[PDB]
This record gives sequence, structure tokens and C-alpha cells, in this order.
Amino acid sequence: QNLIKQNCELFEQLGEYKFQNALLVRYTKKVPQVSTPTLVEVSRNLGKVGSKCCKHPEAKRMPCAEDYLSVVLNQLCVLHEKTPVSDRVTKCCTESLVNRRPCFSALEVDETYVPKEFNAETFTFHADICTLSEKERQIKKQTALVELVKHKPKATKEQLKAVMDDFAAFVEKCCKADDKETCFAEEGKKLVAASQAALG
Ligand SMILES: Cc1ccc(SCCNc2ccc(S(=O)(=O)NC(=O)c3ccc(-c4ccc(F)cc4)cc3)cc2[N+](=O)[O-])c(C)c1
Repeated sequence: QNLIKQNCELFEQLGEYKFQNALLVRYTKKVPQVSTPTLVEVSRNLGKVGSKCCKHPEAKRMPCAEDYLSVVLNQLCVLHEKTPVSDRVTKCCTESLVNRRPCFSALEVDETYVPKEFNAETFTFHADICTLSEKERQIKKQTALVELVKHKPKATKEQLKAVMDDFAAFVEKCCKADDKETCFAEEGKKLVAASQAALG
């Protein structure tokens, strides 16, 4: 049961957004090839959910979470049905009742990533990213790193932290100039030009 507390204490130690950074890499790797928005659908909720439970003792801690915990799963039942993706997760999408959770929890990492996306032309930044709806930044500023995982899982957290400081600056100028529109493209491409070559 402690497994639940470990996250409860960690959630407060880090936060709501950061906490997702970890769960994300875990959820993403857990079910590869399940679309980005999807993983965020539940992830974004699970993370923010931490706020729903943070005041009552261990006694009312779990119970307070069970509320959404039971709701989410119930939603995935029909939700997943609409999205016929995956296998091990799909085949075990509709059981004979009484063995829905067990079949899920019992299931471990699969990493059965057969397909891939080599579309470099796609994916853009655009200026709207820092003009049309600021709140959007919440989701926008997150998938960028996720893409790197899908393209090549297994990253260096120690090194990632470093870039986190440099990224804070990039975004700053990214939207704080007269001709930011061109910068987003020019500057946005430059970064890709250096990465395309190599990283180390
Ligand atoms: C249609 C579809 C398919 C996949 C996905 S991505 C997420 C895959 N689903 C998933 C993954 C792991 C676990 S798990 O490993 O058994 N549970 C956890 O990892 C877990 C982590 C943290 C907490 C936690 C609880 C309380 C708290 F305060 C903090 C953390 C609880 C459970 C459970 C599910 N699930 O039920 O769908 C999508 C999106 C759609």
C-alpha cells in the first residue's frame, strides 16, 4: 500500500507539473504507440489529481483518490473502445468482470514499439504558441521533450536538468522581439540543425 504514499509525498515534494514529468516517461514507455494526446489525457489528470488529495490523513487519503481512480478507469472502458490501438492493453480492455484490474496491474512493461514516425517536415512552433491562449503553454511546453522519447527512449535526466535552465532563456526571446515570427523559424531551425548533426 505504501506505493500510494510514496507518490503522495513525492507529489508535494516536487509539485503537480514536475510529478508528471516522471509519470509521463513511465506511462509513455509502458504503452508505446498510444498517441501523445492520449497519454496526456490521463496523465494530465493523474498529476493534477494530486491537488484533490492533500489535507486529510492516510485514512481519508486513499478514499478521496478512489473517487477519480474509479471514475478514470470507468471512462477508459468506453474511451479505449473508440480508440482501437495497442494490443496487450486492447485485448484486455473488456474482461469477464472481477478480473479487469488484476489483468492490468499484473501486466508489466511490453515495449512492443513496432511502428515509428520519421516525419521531420511535420511538427512546428509557430508564433501563436506564445500569443494565442497562454494557458495552452501548459500542454504545449511539454510534448517537445516527449517527442524525443518516442523517437529514441532512454534519456539522461542529469543532462536534461541542465538544458532546463537554457530552455528558460530560449522561450524568453522566442517571444519578445519586433520580428519574433521570423525568429521562431530561423532560431527554431538552427537548434534542429545542430541536433541533426549529433549530440556529443
Ligand atoms: C486507451 C489508453 C491507453 C493507454 C494510455 S497511457 C496510460 C496507461 N494506463 C495505465 C498505466 C499504468 C497504470 S499503473 O501502473 O497500474 N498505476 C500507476 O502507475 C499509478 C501511479 C501513480 C498513482 C498515484 C496515486 C495517488 C497519488 F496521490 C499519486 C499517484 C496511482 C497509480 C495504470 C494504467 N491504467 O489504469 O490505465 C491512455 C492514456 C489511454
